[PDB]
Amino acid sequence: GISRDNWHKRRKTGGKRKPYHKKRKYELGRPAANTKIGPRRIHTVRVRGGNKKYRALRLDVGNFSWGSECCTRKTRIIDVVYNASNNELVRTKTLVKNCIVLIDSTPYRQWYESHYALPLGRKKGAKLTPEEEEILNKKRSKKIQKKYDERKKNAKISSLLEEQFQQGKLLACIASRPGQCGRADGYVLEGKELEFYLRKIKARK
Amino acid sequence: PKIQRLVTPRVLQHKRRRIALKKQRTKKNKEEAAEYAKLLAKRMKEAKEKRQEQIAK
Amino acid sequence: ARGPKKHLKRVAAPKHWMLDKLTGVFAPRPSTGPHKLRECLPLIIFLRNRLKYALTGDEVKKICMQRFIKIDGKVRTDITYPAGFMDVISIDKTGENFRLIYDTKGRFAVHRITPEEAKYKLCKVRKIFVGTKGIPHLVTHDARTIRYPDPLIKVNDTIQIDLETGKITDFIKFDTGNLCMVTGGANLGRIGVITNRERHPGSFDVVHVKDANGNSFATRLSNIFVIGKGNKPWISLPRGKGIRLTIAEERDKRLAAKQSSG
Amino acid sequence: ADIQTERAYQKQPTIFQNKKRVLLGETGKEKLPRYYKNIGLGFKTPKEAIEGTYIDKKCPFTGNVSIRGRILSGVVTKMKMQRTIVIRRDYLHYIRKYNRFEKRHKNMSVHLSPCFRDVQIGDIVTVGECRPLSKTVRFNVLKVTKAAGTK
RNA sequence: CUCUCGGCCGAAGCGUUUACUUUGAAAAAA
RNA sequence: AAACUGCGAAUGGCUCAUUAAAUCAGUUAUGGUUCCUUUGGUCGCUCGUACUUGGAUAACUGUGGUAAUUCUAGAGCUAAUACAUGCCGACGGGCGCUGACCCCCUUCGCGGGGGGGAUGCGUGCAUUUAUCAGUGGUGACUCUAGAUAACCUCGGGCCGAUCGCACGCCGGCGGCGACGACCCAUUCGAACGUCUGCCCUAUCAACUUUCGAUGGUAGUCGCCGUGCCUACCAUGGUGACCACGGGUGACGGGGAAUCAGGGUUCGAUUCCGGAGAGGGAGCCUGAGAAACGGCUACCACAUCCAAGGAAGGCAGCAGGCGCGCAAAUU
Repeated sequence: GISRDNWHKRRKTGGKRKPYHKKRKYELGRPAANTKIGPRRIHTVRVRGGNKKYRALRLDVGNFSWGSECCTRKTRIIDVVYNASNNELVRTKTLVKNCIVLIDSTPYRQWYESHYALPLGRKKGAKLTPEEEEILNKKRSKKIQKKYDERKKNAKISSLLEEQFQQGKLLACIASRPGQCGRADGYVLEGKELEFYLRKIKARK
Repeated sequence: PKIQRLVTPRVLQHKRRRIALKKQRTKKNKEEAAEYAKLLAKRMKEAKEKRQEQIAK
Repeated sequence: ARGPKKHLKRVAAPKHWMLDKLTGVFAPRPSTGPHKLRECLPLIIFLRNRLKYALTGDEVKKICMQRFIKIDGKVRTDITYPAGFMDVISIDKTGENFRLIYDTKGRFAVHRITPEEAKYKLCKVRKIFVGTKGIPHLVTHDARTIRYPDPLIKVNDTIQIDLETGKITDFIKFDTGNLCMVTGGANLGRIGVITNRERHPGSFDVVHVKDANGNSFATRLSNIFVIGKGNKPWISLPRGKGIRLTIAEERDKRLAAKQSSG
Repeated sequence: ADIQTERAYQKQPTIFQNKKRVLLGETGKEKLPRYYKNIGLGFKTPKEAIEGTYIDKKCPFTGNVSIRGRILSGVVTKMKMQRTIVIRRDYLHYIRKYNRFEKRHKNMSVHLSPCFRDVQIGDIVTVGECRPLSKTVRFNVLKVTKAAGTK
């Protein structure tokens, strides 16, 4: 029953308007269906023109983009760590746009060790199971043994990312509006944005 | 009664017809896109020949 | 209202249709089509009012329903189909062919034309865009989209459409010295040579036109239709040659043309 | 840090600022490329728009607005908000009966970009129409000329 | 009213900004 | 005939109660959005039972209830362009990642460089995110196209299980139509904005701001732009150039009466635009309605009743009562 008209306000001078019609249908607004963390549940809406809006109520996965490596994989959303509008939305674990989430780094770890042949996020004791020994210590051909070592020089990672790879949980920021498209996509936090939101979460407590 | 969902010679002819309209729509996309591939060659070669009189002079 | 209007009052009709006051409350209300409803002549007005073939708005139904009427070479069974500028009306049962061109006074005209000319029409290019795996398109003023155009066709030029196939044959570009017809405004239906085109970026281009007698006029750019390359029209012209007579000499023509009688 | 005063991260959204570099990139220079664009009606983009560090999504040289419609002018009266000022336009209204005019005025709230820094009240400013930026703001400041009592 | 170009003739710039006046084009039909 | 399905019923008609920068008029904008239809485009562009799929349901037959309604319940059949599910064909491939292996050149050799390649993975056009480079455009795009990595909603996104008429050509190959159909364009619009403009009143001079008032940031919602709304901030915004409040025997214009010239007054009323269907409010369906010759409430009236219930909305055309100085035919 919400109405997002402009005529229920005061004028710029401060005078109140006497209205000249009743609430029209194109002025409507619908309730906020806040997207929580759970197994997927979307409910389609019928909007103007007969089109569809995917009003998501629970979401569990969403594909994110490691920007500096051109790697887009579908991860598992874990948590909400910080929301820069309201902080009661963090204790309610609501997924909105531009909220910082914890994702699962395991699809990116499998891409990194497949593309660069370097162990990422392993402990110092380095218990290396044989099923990934064949991708970390493979048998290379004559032209491939130089190609992998040619890739291996610039295969460095900023150390703020590797501490997240140690525990398996990356920081990500949602860039799509889940209550309107039904998806929770986004990107992985890298660099200056990462060390901004890190100290925001640290000073939050 | 009138049997519906019967494989009538008319019914089978209609499936032949709209398959024939798929071939004609693929016929033109092979032939319309070839002529513009020819027409872009003249309008690229003439621009290249105009280039050689303004960069040289 | 709530949703679109389906009626047209008579006094609210376009002035150039020349519907009288006392025949009804309503006017024919053109169907949606290629032309704006202010810029068109419905097929009921061309048959009943102009040509005097029909006598009522039921005989236009009885004529169009025998499929006797082709508008741009396709048979039209809507009596309120908006025919507009440069549209060819082929009636084959009688043998006539018309083209809708404006005359010097801002209306349309019954312009009978030869069936050797009725195989083509001109259109004006309105927007050119690429898309769909890099395939270029035109959009003309009839909403005709002609994909794969010539790369030297740009906006505001004139193509020549073959009406049996739909394809472009040859074009004219927007330049000075080209023969143009004005298709809107107070200089509507006037034919002259493009003199000058003044640019107003963020507003409308003004295109100064020069008559064949020396009468200069100007319009906005959107009321400009390039008809010929140079001074030779690629279509025929009406009985008057697109040259507007002032009312004094328009009177002199009548009071001297009655003196040929006896 | 001289930009990030907010609670979310101020970032120019078109520019990717986490490109991977090599040892001549980390030792050479920490270079943030900036997004600027040309307003098409003969307004020069200031050098502050090309060299600044401010972030503004409604700046007409660096943000997401396009200037279309009427281009107007007015003089500054009150600069007491965040990034927006109040200009007053002065005009004469012809009264037909008396064959005379009368002084009239209307105010406009108008967005001032941070590239136009050191603007004092009482100088003429060109404004340009865009989409609604807030409830009362629909024009954006385009060039600032100074009052004749300057030097 | 002048500077860099195209075929002496057009672009582009103006000059401090306007009011005034004249022309133009746009202004539903009745 | 009936009934299912489709489409319309959102237009037209009526009235003028609201409403004073509101409506509206001229002027611009959508580079900030949706658009049934019409017209043009597109519709083997995707490499992975079909010579035809599945279950119901009316009309109909038959048995009933209730004082009563365009009220309906149960039983037996049967269709689809209703509701569903779902291939083949084009189809041979091609393009990107991989990549055992093989081959070639040079080097004494190491080494360096260049081709072919089985294996697996992903491939269109719409959707959503991120990154790269710079065919066509504008006055200016964060535009249009291109490339790359992925996603693609079970309340699913397209890729046709459809009807007709003439009949055929060498078991295949067919010609004209009718319905559909995602997306693009157009048409018809709608919406939200820009600038300028309106009657009387100061016995209305300060107003707005808890409860959004003006602005900033992040989002929610919405067709989209925005305090539209929410969180955190900043303390602003309008006012003798008459804000704010009250009034109007105020719907606004095109126009009408009078008039030397200037003016004054009227404009409910047949054209354009707004609003509203007794008063407020909320919805369903649909391209479009906050719809009233649609529904659900409440307040006000009021019809039938077997007292348990049922149905309403003439500011449509007629007509009636009331009102009044004041207005026509069921």
